[PDB]
Amino acid sequence: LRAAQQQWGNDFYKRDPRIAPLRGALATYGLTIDDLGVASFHGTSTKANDKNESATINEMMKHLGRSEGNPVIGVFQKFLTGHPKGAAGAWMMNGALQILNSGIIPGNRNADNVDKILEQFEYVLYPSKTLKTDGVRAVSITSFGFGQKGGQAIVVHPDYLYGAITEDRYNEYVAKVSAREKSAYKFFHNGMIYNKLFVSKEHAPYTDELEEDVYLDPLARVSKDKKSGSLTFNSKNIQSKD
Amino acid sequence: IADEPVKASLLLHVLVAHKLKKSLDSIPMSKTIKDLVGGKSTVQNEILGDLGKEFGTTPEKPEETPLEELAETFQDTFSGALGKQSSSLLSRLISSKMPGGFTITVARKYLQTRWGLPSGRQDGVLLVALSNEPAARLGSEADAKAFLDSMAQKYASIVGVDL
Amino acid sequence: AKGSTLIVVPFNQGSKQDVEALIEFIYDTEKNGGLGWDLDAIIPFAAIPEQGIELEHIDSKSEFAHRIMLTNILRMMGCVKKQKSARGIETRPAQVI
Amino acid sequence: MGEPIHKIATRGVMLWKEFDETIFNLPKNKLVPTLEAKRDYIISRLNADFQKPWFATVNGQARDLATMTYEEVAKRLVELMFIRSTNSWFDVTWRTFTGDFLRRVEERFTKSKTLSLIQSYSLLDKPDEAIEKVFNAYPAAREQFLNAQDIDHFLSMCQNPMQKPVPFVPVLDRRFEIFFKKDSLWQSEHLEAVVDQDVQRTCILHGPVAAQ
Amino acid sequence: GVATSFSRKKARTFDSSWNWAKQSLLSLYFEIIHGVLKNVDREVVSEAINIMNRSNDALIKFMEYHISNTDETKGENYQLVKTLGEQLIENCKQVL
Amino acid sequence: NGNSADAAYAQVEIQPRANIQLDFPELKPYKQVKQIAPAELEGLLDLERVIVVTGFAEVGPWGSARTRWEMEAFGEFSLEGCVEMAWIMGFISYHNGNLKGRPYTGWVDSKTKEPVDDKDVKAKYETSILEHSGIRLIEPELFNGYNPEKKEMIQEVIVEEDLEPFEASKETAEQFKHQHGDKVDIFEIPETGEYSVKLLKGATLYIPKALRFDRLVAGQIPTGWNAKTYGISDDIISQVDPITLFVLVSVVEAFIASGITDPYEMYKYVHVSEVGNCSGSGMGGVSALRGMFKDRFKDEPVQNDILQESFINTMSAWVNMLLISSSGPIKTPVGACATSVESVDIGVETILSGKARICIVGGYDDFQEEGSFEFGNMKATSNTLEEFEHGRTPAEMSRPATTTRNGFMEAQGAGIQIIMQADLALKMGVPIYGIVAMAATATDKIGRSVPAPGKGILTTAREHHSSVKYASPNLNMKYRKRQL
Ligand SMILES: NC(=O)c1ccc[n+]([C@@H]2O[C@H](COP(=O)([O-])OP(=O)(O)OC[C@H]3O[C@@H](n4cnc5c(N)ncnc54)[C@H](OP(=O)(O)O)[C@@H]3O)[C@@H](O)[C@H]2O)c1
Repeated sequence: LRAAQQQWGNDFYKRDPRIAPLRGALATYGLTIDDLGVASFHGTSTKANDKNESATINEMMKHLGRSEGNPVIGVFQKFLTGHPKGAAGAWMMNGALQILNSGIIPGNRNADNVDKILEQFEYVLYPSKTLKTDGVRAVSITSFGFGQKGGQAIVVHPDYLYGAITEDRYNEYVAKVSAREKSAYKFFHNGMIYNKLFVSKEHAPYTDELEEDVYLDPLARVSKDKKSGSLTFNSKNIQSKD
Repeated sequence: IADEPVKASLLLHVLVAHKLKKSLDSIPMSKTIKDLVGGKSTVQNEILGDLGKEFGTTPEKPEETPLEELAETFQDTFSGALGKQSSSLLSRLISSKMPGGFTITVARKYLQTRWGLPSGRQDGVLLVALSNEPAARLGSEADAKAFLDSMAQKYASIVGVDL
Repeated sequence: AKGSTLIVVPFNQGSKQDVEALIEFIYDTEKNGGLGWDLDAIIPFAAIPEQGIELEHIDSKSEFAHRIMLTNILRMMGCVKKQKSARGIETRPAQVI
Repeated sequence: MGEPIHKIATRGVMLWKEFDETIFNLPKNKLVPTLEAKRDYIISRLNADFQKPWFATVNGQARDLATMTYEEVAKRLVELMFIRSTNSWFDVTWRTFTGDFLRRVEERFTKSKTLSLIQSYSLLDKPDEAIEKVFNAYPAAREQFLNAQDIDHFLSMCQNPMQKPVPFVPVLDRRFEIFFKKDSLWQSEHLEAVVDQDVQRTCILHGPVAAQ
Repeated sequence: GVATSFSRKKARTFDSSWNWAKQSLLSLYFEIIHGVLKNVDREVVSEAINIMNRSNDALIKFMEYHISNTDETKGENYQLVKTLGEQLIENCKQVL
Repeated sequence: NGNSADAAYAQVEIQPRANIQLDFPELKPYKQVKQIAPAELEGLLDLERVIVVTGFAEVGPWGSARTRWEMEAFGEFSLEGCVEMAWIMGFISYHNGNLKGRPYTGWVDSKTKEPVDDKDVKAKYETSILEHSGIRLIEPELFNGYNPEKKEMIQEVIVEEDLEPFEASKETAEQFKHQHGDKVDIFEIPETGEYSVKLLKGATLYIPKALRFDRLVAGQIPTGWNAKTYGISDDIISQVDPITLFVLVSVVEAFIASGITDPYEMYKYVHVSEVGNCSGSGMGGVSALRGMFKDRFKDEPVQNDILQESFINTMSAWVNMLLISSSGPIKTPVGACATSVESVDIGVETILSGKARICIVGGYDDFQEEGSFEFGNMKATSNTLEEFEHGRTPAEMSRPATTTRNGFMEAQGAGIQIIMQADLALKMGVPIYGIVAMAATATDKIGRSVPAPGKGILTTAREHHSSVKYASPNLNMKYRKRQL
């Protein structure tokens, strides 16, 4: 079943040379190149980078036949943070998920005057102030490291997942998240005021006598220990027929 | 004042306190090595390697026995000599900190003249100085005298004498 | 709007040297470091408030405000005239509001 | 203070005697480790047998303060402190407690400086309508557990000395014996203010020999 | 008072009206959808004037897309932005 | 009419207190959420092969992902954001107990211990918060007294006339002798047992001198940030490189954003071998490198294990050793400015190969003196003295896509995401912030400039268009559902 859903659901394009990896990733969930709303740019503030990035996005969108007049909205998060090297994309990825979940597209408050050279790129738009949209269905994240490391990621609005499961699975999910979100808030505030958000583990969830037995059983799971209250591996739940 | 060679109980306490970057009282005497550094397997064998040079002979399983016990086990053979590692540390303490012209000689001569402490007690004051490294560089001669003052009191308090 | 430009420059209208420098900048070519313009209007609305200064309290602030609001407006018009007449421009007068 | 008292041996007093033998005789170092170990047992006995039940107990299910919503707590205060039979607050101080807590709910869930919906605690003399009012203005406080700052505030409103001791045990900590034992004699004259009106929850002083 | 402030290197230029036009349209488009600007606000007519004044081919295409792909059945606001939008496109084609 | 007539006239004012939310994604009713996807999607996707983000965090110049978003999106803090920043920067602490006789429960100034109402926090601290956050002048106190206005170097000078003797130990003096050879004379002082060191004409000294460096600004973590404030112990803080503390906080703060307060909860659902770590760094622990290349040279007291704290893979090791305890994949990438996107590709391919089901991905990097100086000699960073000549304050120096852009604005921090199979996220009931539809890396082409950006990533749109008259049935979701 899984290998059939993969063949027709997830991986239908991997072999077909008439479907771009960028088109197929969005096609998976019924989106079109036109549904990619926001491009989180590496946008370092260097002359060579910011042109090259815009040119690259523009030629991707030109190829995949992104409709004229539907530019991607460039987000340039590094006007605020600066460039943290390794972390650069992790910050961009965080901003992208905040964009998808909020529908707000933050503006480059340092975009005094957009470079005239960038006007040649009809498929990008460089906003200077925050736009509250009606929704972003997808964000692109591009990085250009030193050493020819170039990278792109696409992040799709999570609401496209939930159309692939039953109402019963969705409502079972909704109830567990709701519960978890409450326990999470409880932990967070407690930990904040008692400077104990981070709690180092003293011990592994297994004793050194069980270490080798847990590693070698793929079905070993932790369970609540009645005395200590901490999740550990019980000897009863290791090479168990249950 | 009467001259008394340095107790193994003091020297050891200092060599341990020094290599954990932790004040002299912060570590209690009635506790094992393997308790204090229970995490890191490297810092343990590095403390054992340093006590091995300082005193000489080492008993079997020294990191499972409280320092109080091990202090007395060393005390019998130990004849109030600074040895290799503690000397090396006191040299570095004087050279890395201290103002210009303040050599260990001039710091010994100041403990003799002012506080009347002889060679055996001088050693002990300097070992207390080494536990309370000021992590800077004493800028003026006066600021250093004051430091050796404050270390002499802290030596007098732990040994039990008067000035 | 389309074709519009806004150059923003820090500027002291109390400073003779600033006045000369600002006009030299506006008229100098883009190669020399300028704008390569030729003014079609000058609207010198710079001013400082003088409040509760009667004849007997006329001092430094008022002598400075008089420089901003008269003397240097004349030096601004002078500097524009001196730049336009050096370039032989006799057919494009700047309108001074 | 460790003085012997002759009481009728009700389930409530028999609990008291059992906690004298097993918990309150233990030294201060061993007390907290024994309360966290026996938590589930202690709570199920307080709730079944004693005149001061475990506060955090929503529809018979044992919780903790941290796992209760602001609504659930406001409702639990009115259950334990407001007498439906007389249609009144057993003590004016308990009303002040419940009002202080509804004002704290407003403070937490409002986005801007505003007027309290409880202007006089005199409005709490109809306490359902006052709850429904506050939690209809702040519907988020029905679906959110207590902030950790609001548990600490609640527990510090329970220690308030210029107020009648609360008719419940709010937490199992070092002060458990003071919560359990303080203000224990009034409940036998006022069984309307005890959980199921159950005498067997209460402490009644009475001599063995004069009982004849 | 007579201390110089002027320097050529501190001159900031602002000439990227080609970009701000699309921003000014999109901010209007969403301000109408979220019901911040109504059909009785003069801010809508002020904004229309400032878009017409920056009208070029690129900006016309950008509107055609954004308005032609508005679903007028999502609300009275989505109808109002589709109506005004179509009018603003005609206005921007006339003053090109 | 008395004070009783105008006492019940006046009303009671409720002042807002900060109720900080975790901003979990808003789950719509099933009927609303079935209208955005096509109808055919139900039962089409293999949810073990769909990667979702369940949690994210960061440590950056604007504190957390929550604070950074407030300032990125709205340009100003809410009450919640101002309190969170005040807490982070250590301006306020929580107090519960006796404060000057009364029982107080709430925030207090961390220096004075005086109560602080939540309404007051913005008046009392916002100026100090905004002054000590984001891109600002480099603060020496945060970088081991590093001051770009006074950058220490040493010049080698041949000695022209013999120095006055100085006293050293016997060990130190033999060390000077071994080095300088017959250009130093060491002699025992018999009285004491110390040694006199005399450097003769022709010997080599190093005289300190300072360089004025022209990169004065950076994107620093807010002044007052401390791993202790999140609960990291003194023994960990003393052991690890600072960059490790950013990662440790980011990793817990991300698990909280996922609703996973105890990481061992994961092992109720997955084997210990199915929790990955795919996060990495461009340079790693550069404070440890400075330790082993410079401080060790200067015979300064450096810890002996400093090498292990340098290694890029060591930050991910400390996360495993203190929080996760997994035996799952550990693929640490080094992608310079693309590390974090490379990490997401490695994390996706690791989950899609069934080698893991949960993967921590992200990036971290520190700012230090040496890197700042070397990005300056490459002319990659903005020259801050040229920025001042143009009237630019620090907070307008990073200005992408602008006419006048002139280099990047170095910064430090970490960012972490937890990715997992969507099947497993729905089972665990963790929030789902996004689906990772694609992730790809790409090199460029034959060149000779390592820092030149290229167009290689353009390959992700690669498509054959010789024969595109008739739409392929493979792109139609109805044809694909029919074949399933
Ligand atoms: N000899 C005997 O046979 C005998 C028999 C029964 C009782 N007693 C004695 O009588 C006293 C009371 O007995 P108990 O069992 O009730 O002891 P208890 O629980 O220790 O005393 C009640 C406490 O509750 C507080 N309190 C109660 N109602 C209050 C209200 N409406 N407003 C404000 N505060 C209130 C008082 O605290 P504050 O002081 O902080 O206001 C008081 O100290 C004890 O001292 C006890 O020794 C003796």
